[PDB]
Amino acid sequence: SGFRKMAFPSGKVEGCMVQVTCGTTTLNGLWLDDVVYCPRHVICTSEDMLNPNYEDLLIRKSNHNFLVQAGNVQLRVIGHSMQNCVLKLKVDTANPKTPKYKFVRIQPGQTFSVLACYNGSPSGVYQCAMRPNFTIKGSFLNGSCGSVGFNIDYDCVSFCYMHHMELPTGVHAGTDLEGNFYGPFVDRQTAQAAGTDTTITVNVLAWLYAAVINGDRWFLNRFTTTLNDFNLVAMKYNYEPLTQDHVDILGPLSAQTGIAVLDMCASLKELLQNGMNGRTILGSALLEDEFTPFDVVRQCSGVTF
Amino acid sequence: SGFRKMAFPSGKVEGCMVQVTCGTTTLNGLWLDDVVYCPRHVICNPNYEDLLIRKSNHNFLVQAGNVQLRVIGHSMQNCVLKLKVDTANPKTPKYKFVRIQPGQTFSVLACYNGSPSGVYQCAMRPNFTIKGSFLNGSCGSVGFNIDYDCVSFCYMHHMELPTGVHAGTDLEGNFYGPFVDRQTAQAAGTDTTITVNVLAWLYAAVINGDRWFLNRFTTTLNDFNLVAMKYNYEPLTQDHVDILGPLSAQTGIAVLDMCASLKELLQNGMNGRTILGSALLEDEFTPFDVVRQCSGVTF
Ligand SMILES: CNC(=O)CN1C[C@@H](C(=O)Nc2cncc3ccccc23)c2cc(Cl)ccc2C1=O
Ligand SMILES: CNC(=O)CN1C[C@@H](C(=O)Nc2cncc3ccccc23)c2cc(Cl)ccc2C1=O
Ligand SMILES: [Cl-]
Ligand SMILES: [Cl-]
Repeated sequence: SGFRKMAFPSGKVEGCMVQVTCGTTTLNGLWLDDVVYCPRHVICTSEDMLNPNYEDLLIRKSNHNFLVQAGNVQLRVIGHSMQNCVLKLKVDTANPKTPKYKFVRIQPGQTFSVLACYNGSPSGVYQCAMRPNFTIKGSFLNGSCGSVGFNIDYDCVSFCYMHHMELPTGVHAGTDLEGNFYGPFVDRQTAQAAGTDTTITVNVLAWLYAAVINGDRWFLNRFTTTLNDFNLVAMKYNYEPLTQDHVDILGPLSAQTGIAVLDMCASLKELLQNGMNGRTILGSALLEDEFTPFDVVRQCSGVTF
Repeated sequence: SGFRKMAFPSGKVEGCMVQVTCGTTTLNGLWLDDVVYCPRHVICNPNYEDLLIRKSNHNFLVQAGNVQLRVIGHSMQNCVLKLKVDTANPKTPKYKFVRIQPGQTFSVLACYNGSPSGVYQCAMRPNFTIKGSFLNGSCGSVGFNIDYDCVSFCYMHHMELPTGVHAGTDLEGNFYGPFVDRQTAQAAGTDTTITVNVLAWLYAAVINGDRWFLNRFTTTLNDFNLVAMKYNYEPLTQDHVDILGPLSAQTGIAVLDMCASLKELLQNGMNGRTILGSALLEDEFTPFDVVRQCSGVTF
């Protein structure tokens, strides 16, 4: 019993965190095999940040300009290349602690663990979701750039995020491990703002099925809804549209609890209308949207209470 | 910016998790040097001296990854079983066994079959239970904090209570709370809110730019404690006020000044507003967690 925002064990990722220094800029890198991956803005000198020409800044650099530190050992840079917004530093030592891994690009609504690091040293781990506006509501301070997001289903680490910047609203933007940003963001200190955020509907529904599995049904009603009527109501509360794919994905949880997806949609419609009236669901007074259908199946029991 | 429930990096602890099997019971163990620590109920009103005397070393199967460790000795310390093994753990970190107080927080590495599956942050409730997330097979999962390079082990999971909350011991086998390690009529006591932690989280909201709950008023410690008793909040002591000094100095808001904001939130609610993305007053972040997350401390 119980339902926590659970992160994956960070050990496999801790053994990959290094410190990357270029002139006066220090940030974090990810050392996998003989390559260190880091945000390309490590070559920028703050003023450069307004309109940097990365190709022009990189051509002026040599291998020995990049200092890479793994614990108390300096790694020797023997090559460098840029791939989109990521700098790839070829080093002379393959990481002996390199886990089995993949680079995966995630979609909005997906969750992942974040290993927040400063000076190549991990300081904390937390659970996150890619928001529909492609930002993440993380906890990052100056020096956290290059911190990574990941999932560890089986013994394979899937790296999905690298931290690059904080927007004016306190939310965070970054890239996949191939250097492609999530969202319409640029690694430029230009006037950039996160788009209006929406609630991840499929995740709120998954969390409602998790509340039912843990023994709570106070929020259910005798009504059902069509998918169209549900979406017309949900859009008024700034909820993401629910698609037929989302309904399909909720099938296993619907079968485990005996509550049809559109019947759970009718409970959600009513929760949006009524609020909770002094009650909580899984210890929360708000509708939680940072647990996917897959996270609920992973954490919750296979036997409902 | 941002404020998350953050756990310590679990790597140093992952390298200590093993699977312990005795008879039909399988649970988790903590392998430090040449000793595996696990709940004594792995041998199961139980008489643990009588059950243990009937066991030999070869009755305990200890698995570290895909390698079997050979048990060469065993002893009991309170509610923990200590299995002497023939191999010292090469991944043994620098560590201490510490007993924590209610209100203190720690990270939990939840495991099943000696394999870590998740990490989360939680607090020792005033009623000595932890509101964790554990399923059958989680017994022997451990709680810890990290101070520089040193892991301080503070909790070992033993059982789930009928309300879904959890009970366990320190690493010396002494239970937190009035619990016993046996399936009997046991219940969690009435819980209270950790006042010093709610105040720390209010200072964290101020540091992050959330100030709507601030007011011009102050209060005495006595008047604040009379209001806290009415709302099932733990009494605030002079020690708690002293501990909040650094956060009070960083924000310019006196502790009793913040207490007058908390009294208003208790007597009037949030009125459709949130604090750090929450509609409830959060009590599982200590003053030290707030200073650590709003500073950038690494391990
Ligand atoms: C809040 N930002 C700033 O004051 C200046 N700034 C520096 C840098 C940046 O965001 N770093 C930071 C990353 N994460 C958390 C941060 C918390 C506080 C301060 C800086 C953080 C940056 C990088 C890129 Cl690729 C684009 C823009 C910027 C930028 O605007
Ligand atoms: C809810 N548990 C039960 O009905 C049976 N039960 C088994 C066992 C126990 O609580 N284990 C579990 C621990 N954590 C999560 C669990 C989720 C589900 C089931 C079992 C879990 C136990 C150990 C000790 Cl030392 C004392 C009593 C018991 C006990 O009563
Ligand atoms: Cl995805
Ligand atoms: Cl049910």
